[PDB]
Parts: sequence; structure tokens; C-alpha cells
Amino acid sequence: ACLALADFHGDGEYKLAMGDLGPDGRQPRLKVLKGHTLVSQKPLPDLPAAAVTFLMASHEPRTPALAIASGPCVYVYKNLKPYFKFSLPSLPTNPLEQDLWNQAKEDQIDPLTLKEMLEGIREKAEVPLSVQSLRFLPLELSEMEAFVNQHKSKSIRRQTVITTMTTLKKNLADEDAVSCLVLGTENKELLVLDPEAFTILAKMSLPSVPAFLEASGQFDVEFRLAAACRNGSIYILRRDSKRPKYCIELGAQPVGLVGVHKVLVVGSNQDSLHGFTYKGKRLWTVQMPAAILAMNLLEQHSRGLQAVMAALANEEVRIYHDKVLLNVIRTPEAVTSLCFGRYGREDNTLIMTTLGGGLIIKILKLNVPRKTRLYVDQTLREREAGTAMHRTFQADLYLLRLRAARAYVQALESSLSPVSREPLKLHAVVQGLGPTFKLTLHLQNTSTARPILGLVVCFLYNEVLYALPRAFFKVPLLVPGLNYPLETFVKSLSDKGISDIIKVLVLREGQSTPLLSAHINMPMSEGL
Amino acid sequence: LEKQNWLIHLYYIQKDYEACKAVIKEQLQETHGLCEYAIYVQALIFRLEGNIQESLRLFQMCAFLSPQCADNLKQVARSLFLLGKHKAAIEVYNEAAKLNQKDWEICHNLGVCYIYLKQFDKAQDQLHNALHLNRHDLTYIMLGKIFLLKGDLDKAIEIYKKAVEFSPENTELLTTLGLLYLQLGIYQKAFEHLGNTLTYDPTNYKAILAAGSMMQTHGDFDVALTKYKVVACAVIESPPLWNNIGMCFFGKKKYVAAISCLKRANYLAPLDWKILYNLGLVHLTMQQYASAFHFLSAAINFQPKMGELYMLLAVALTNLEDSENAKRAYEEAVRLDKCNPLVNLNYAVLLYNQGEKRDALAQYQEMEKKVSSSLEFDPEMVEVAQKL
Repeated sequence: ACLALADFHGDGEYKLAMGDLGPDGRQPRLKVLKGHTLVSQKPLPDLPAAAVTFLMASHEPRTPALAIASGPCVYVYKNLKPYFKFSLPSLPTNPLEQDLWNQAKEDQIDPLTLKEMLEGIREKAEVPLSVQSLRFLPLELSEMEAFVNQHKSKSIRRQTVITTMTTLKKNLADEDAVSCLVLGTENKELLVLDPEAFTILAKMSLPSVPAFLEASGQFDVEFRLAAACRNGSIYILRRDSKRPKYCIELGAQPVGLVGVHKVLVVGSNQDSLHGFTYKGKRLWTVQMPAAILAMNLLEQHSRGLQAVMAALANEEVRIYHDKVLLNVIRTPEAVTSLCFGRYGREDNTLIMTTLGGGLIIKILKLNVPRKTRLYVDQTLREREAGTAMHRTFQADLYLLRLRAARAYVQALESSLSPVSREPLKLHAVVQGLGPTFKLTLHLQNTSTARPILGLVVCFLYNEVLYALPRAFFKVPLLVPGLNYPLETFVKSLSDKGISDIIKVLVLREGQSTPLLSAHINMPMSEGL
Repeated sequence: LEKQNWLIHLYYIQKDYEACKAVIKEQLQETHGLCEYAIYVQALIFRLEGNIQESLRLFQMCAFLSPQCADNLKQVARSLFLLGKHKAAIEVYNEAAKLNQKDWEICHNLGVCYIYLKQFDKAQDQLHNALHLNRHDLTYIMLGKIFLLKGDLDKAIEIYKKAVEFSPENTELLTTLGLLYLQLGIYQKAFEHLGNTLTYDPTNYKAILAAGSMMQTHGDFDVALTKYKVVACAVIESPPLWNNIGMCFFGKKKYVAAISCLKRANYLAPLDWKILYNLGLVHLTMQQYASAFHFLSAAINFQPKMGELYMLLAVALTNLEDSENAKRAYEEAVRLDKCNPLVNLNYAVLLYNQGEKRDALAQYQEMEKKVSSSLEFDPEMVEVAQKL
């Protein structure tokens, strides 16, 4: 049972919220933790998707909330009344289950009771096997998947999967005079919906890369909304989609973002964190030894002066006062959110929501070169004897062309080129010390699209020094573009270390002149 | 289905790629497949990593699950196009289009595919369509590329101007239009657009290079030298930058400090004919005549259909006690040169110095038919005239 939400919806008495995930995203209840006694004060059922973060105000009656449910759509809590405009309410008790969940109501899910549910799919036809609903969690994994194709009853559409939103705060404690609803989805589409006209005002897709936590703590007081790109940049893309300021100044991707309405405390992956202001200036960075998973900062007494709860990526927590170090100990394997746990009107109680299942509360001008006398003497010699240099260099070039053509013709004669219409390329690699070496011939057809059918490899060695099992073998059909490793086991027989060359000839089966060849100097034996 | 929902979306956003990947092997097992998001994370996430094979496989599975979805076919054709197969990408984009006839992405991708397939009529028409559905910058860039590859800049200037007309903050569009202005006679609007680019990005290497080139062309080598100092450390080893810097230092009579930069650029690119031509020219000006021939012959072997190369090879040659080779090189040049009278004047000088005075008049008349700014080619024009 992994969880997503953690939020302190205070001022009731100490009412803390926790959104757990059930079988298929269900909140059986969005449980209230009651962190110093671990009981349920007010249960919050009827939510089909994992919510992450609530929302409060000063004029609210403290029981309703705002559950941004990662799943189908959003369900704003209004005392067990999710009422959004046209596509966001989507039957908060699972609509894609209970059209077909009625056959799995005799007991819990186990493969014993599933094989008696043969009539239960067809003794009650609430839908004609609609593709949106017939296969959600609990059914037979094999036998009813052949009836999906022949039925194919059509579906509907809705808003895409969300993570975070942005809403209004001024006319909030009536839940109907709201104007702007800018929510962040997974496809980085912060759709701006308005209930005054049932319209879509804008959509924020300028990152077009998914945010982790979209709004730095659900809003900023200066409305400099902080979207976090999954590339290594954090944006200052303002509220109601104004013009972007973008600070790319991060060494890697940002992990976790909260704010205390003065600073932007982001994570990193280059083993640090960065505290940016609303404009983009780095106020203060903090060095940590490992990567960060999730941070936060507590309430402000002065302008943001309390402790930071910063977990790590090797189960460690690390607490700080920005300049002075407090803790390194190993509680959470992973974590979702770190918020208040304050009860009895004390200063500060800290909560910690791990991913094993527990709810932990534990307190502890240029570089232009320079030329010496040698250069001016050499240039003077060149200026006084340029003709002889030109003539002798041309003579040397003629002789070099002659000798290169000579050696090229001699190689063509002996066919010693491992690269040579008739396209091929072969080179032999030797591996291993000891009396037994692994000799792998990497052979390759280098042509646009033409295979080579009849080829064969023949080895030439000294039969008194090396014992090759198969010194001659056919090669597979060489497909243009693939390196075929064809390996053999050479074995040194000389009791004394003797290194002798081994030739390899690749040749057709109807011809006697090798198509190409290769050489390998076998290393020393290191025998026994 | 997908009970976790964001669990296997938490390690991925932070790019953990361990818990998020290992969790898949567990989440999938519990749900016995049919989640549709675990597979999706493997796909687009796989494509974000270097791998574009498992991405193609999982997009194939997503298309199999929803046979009548255009986005899945688009993604499969895109995974094809990320590999080398463009014909199959076209044939999958077609099916993706016969399910949705109102999106610009299919038409833009068909354009960029037909571009790689050298089918320019279909690519051009498809990209015109992609504009008419929804105008995007990349479609404009691909259309300009089509009109440059196929034909002339006369067709690309209109497209790039219309492109920069709206959304004028894209550095690529501004810089490419400025480059295409350089490619033609206009040097003023080229400077305008390159400065427009440099306002946004001051350290733009691709724009600083062309701005410094234009500056060098109209004298004032120190301004171009400062422009190059702006970007010298960003690209410390780039043959074009050092070639332009060597030409800067050759402008203001720093011949040794120009040979240095030009030889450094030649070492980092031994197959670049411009640096070889520049080395030959500077070694001609330095009166070395042994190296000049070598570098000019190299630049000839790299771009043989030029007229000035053979002129300079003949020019040096004349000083290397080989006049017959200079004769045949000048013949090659005059045959291969059309709009540069310097070759004709230099061949007339060679002829008149050979004691002929007969064909020197022929080369003088060829030059005067060809024709005008050089201070020292003016005097030799009139001195070989009056003395003939």
C-alpha cells in the first residue's frame, strides 16, 4: 500500500491528510493520520485516483479541500461532493470498475474464485462489453480477452492525467465564484478552464517536457509560477501564462520543489541544491553528498528561518539550517512529501511518509603562437633556395608515387589486403594468454544490398607450433552490414615459447586465388 | 489496471531509471499487463534514452491495443523515421492520415521523409499543406532546405522572409536568412539580420563566423578579429575560425602570424581546399614559391574546376624556373575562368616577359572584354597596355 498525498489541513484541531492508493488508485478513505495518536478523525472516501496536495484559506470552514487526483481527472473536495465543471467529475466511485465489478463481489480477488465467474460476465449486461470498462482490475486474465474484439462498444473522452493544478484563493469559501483553473497534466498541458463561460482560456505547453511539482507550493505570492522542466531548467513562467523567464543554470535535472513564498528550493543531481529567488538569482546553494529525493521548508517566523528536511537517494535523511549541519541517519527507503505534523499548538512536529508503508515521525589576448630565430632562419633559407627545395620535393614525390604503386601492386599480387565489385572486409583478433588462444575473425560484407553466397576461410599455420582443429570452414551467408565473428581455438604446442605468424585466406569456392587475406602474430605461449 | 498511477512516474520524472524500471517489472506482474502506462513509460522513455528499438516495439504494442488510433500510428512511423527507414515511415504516416486528416505533424513528417527520399515534388506539396494546416518554424526550415537543394535562393529568400515575419526570435531563421543574403550580392540586409541574431545571442558561433567574414571582406580586419576573439575559447579547434583569423592577420601584413594560424587550421583539416589556397596565396606573397606551389597544387587536387587556383600555380611556377608548365597552367586557367581579369593580366605579363608581345595583346584584349577595384591591378593594366 503505497501513498501519494501528505498535507496539513490545519485549524480544525490538528487535522492532517493522507491519500493512500488502493487496488486501482482507490482511496478507500483518504485517511486522516492524527499523527500523535494514529487514528481516523474524519474519513474521506469516494476518490478513484491518487491525490497529492490539498489547499486551504483563511476564510474556509477547514473541512473541504482540493484533491488533485492523479488518474482520470480532478475531484475537488466539498464535504463528499466533487463538483467541477464538465469533464473533471467522472463518477468518483470507480466507474470503469462497477460496470463490471459486480461479478467480483462474493469475496476478495484470488484465482480460486475467479474460475467460477463464467456466468457472472453474462448473467448481467450493464454494458455490451464496452472497451473502456470491461478489463479494469478484477477479472479472468485469459478467457474473456477473446470477447473484446467482437463486441467493441465505443468509449468517451475526458481531460488527460493530471499531477497538480492552480486555482484562485480570494473567492474560495463558496466554491462557485472561482474564475481561473490552470491545472498541470502529464503531457505538460496546464489547461486553463473557466466556469464563468465553460471555456478553455489557455494551455501552457511551452516546456513540452513533464514537470515534477508544477507550482512550487501550489502558487507564489508574487505569482511567479515555477514550472520545472525535466531537462535541467526551471522556468519562471508566470501565472495565467505570461512571458517566460527561464533559468537554465542547473548542472542536471531538478528533483523535488517546494517554496516558502520567498525562495525556490530545488533539488539537483550534481550533489547540491539551489535556492533561487523569484527573478532567477541564486540566493544560496547548499552542498550535500548524495542526490536528493524530496525537500521542504517549514513555517516562517522571520523571512523563512527554520529547518529543512532533505532526504537522500541511499535511504538517508539530512537536516539543515542552511549553514549548519544537524543529521545524517537512515530512515526512508523512498518518500512522497514532508509536511507539518503539528499538534497541541506546539512549535513544529515533522512527518515523513516512506514507501514501504510506514508513516514515520522520528525526531533527532589570443593564443597565437610565437616563432623563434629558427623560424626566420628557415624562412630566409626558403626565400634564398626555394627553387632547389621545390625541385627536390617534386622528385621525392615522384619516387614516392613509384614506390607506393609498387607496394600496392605487390600486395594485390599476394592478396594481402584485409579490406579488398567484390565487397568484403575482414580482420582477425586474438584473445587470451596461456597455451590456448581464441582467434575470432570479424568478417563483414560492405555493400548496399547484395549478399555473398559462396565463400570459405582457410588458415595457414605451422603445424608443429599450432594445433588448429578446423583449419578450413565455410562462412555463413554474409548479409550486407553485419559483422560476423567466426572464432576458432588456436593452441600452442611448442614447449618453448615460439611466436609464429598465422595467415588467413578468404576465398570463393569456385576460385583458387584468395579473395583477401590477413595476418596475425601469435603472442607467446606462457605454457607449462 | 494502474493502481500505482504515479509511483512508476516518480522515479522517471527525476530520471532515476532503476526503481521506475524495476517497479515496472513488478507493477506489470501484479496487473498482468493491460495497464497502458507502464508500457508507455518504457516507450517514450526508451526513446528519450538512446534506444529506439524497444520504443518501436512498445509503440507497435500500443498500436495493436488501439488499432484505430492515429497517434499510435504516428508514433510508430516516427520510431521508424528515427531509424533509417523512411519509405516505411511514409507508409505508416499514410495510415495515420487516413484516420486523421487535420493535423500538421503527419504532413511535416511526410515532408521530411520525402526529403530524405529525394522526392521533391511530393515533399514540397506536403510541406505546403503542413503550412496551410498550422504554420510551424521547422516546416519553414524544411521548405527552405528543399528550395535550396533543388533550385536557387530566389525561391528560398521569399520563404525565409515570410518565416522570420512572425516569431522573429528564432536564431536559426534569422541566421539562415542572413547567410542566404551573403550568398547573394546583398551585404546590408545580411548584416541587419546577423546583428538581429547577435542581439539575442551575443556568442552565437554560427553567426559570429559569418559576421566576421563579411567584415573581413570590406577591410577593417580588427573588428572581425575582435568578433573572433569573442568566440575563440568556445571553439578552440575549428578550421574555419582559424582560417578566418589567418586571413585577418594576412590583411594587416602580419604574414608570419597568418601562416601560423593557417597551418594550424590546415593540420586540423587536411582536406579543406580553402585553407590550402590561402596557404598558397600567403606563401606567394611571402615570396617563397616552393611552398606556394605545393599548397596550390593540393587545393587544385581538391577543387580542380577553379580559375584562380591555376593562375596562382602558374604565378608561383613562373618563379620556379618552369615556364612551359606555367604556360599550360595559364591555359587551363583562362579556359576555366570567366569573370576574373586578373588571370588574363597575369598571363599577359608572363607572355610579354617571355619576349612574345604577340599573344600578350590577346590576353590584354581578353581581360578588357571581361571588364575593377584593385589598386595594383589598375596600374599593370595600363603599363602592359602602353608598352604594347
